[PDB]
Amino acid sequence: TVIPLQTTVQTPITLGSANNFAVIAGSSVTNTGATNITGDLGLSPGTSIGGFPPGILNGTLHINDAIANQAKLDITTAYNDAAARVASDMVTISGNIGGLTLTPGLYKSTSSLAVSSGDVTFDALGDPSAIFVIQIASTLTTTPGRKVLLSGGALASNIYWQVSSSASFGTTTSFKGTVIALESITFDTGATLEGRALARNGAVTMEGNTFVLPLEHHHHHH
Repeated sequence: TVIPLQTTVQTPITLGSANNFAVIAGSSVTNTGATNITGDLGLSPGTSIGGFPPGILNGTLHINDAIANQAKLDITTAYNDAAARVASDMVTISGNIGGLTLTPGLYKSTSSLAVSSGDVTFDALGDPSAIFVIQIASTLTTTPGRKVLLSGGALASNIYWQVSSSASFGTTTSFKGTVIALESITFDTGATLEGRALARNGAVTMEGNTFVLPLEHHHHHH
């Protein structure tokens, strides 16, 4: 599996009022154990968030309020933007991408995308402003202990995963980037995210996780 180097420069995907959220769900949120979120937590139009405590939110909880409701509209916009992007030099990838390095640009998976063996590296080739957009027609999953790694100055603020169904991250996965799923997102015990978990219509399920926003999350150039 050989990944070519794209020339088309992807623009950032505007997240609007979702930018200061670490986690957003649509139908419900369920947590088990000592999860910690540093960032805001949103739910709309659903009402039920379970498991805080023992989960801890270092941030503001927004349920069916002005900010959460706008954030749902804005994640729909972002999802549709991500899904509609096309470029003559975009790259098709699918299945297990463990062991691969992805350079900047646009990627499309017509089936499920996974990190099943080894780690996936995003390599910005010395340009921190680089953007990486991955379109996924099905699910996004990881086995236990998988990692999203950054090289060449790549930034978690600049990586986007558009997921047309649901995502599931195995125990102790260290994931990065903004995950925008149509349906649900699940993190198993001890998994972590530097990024955002933004579920449009389904649920976010957590167990003993650590969530933080991207380093310098309000910037894409550095």
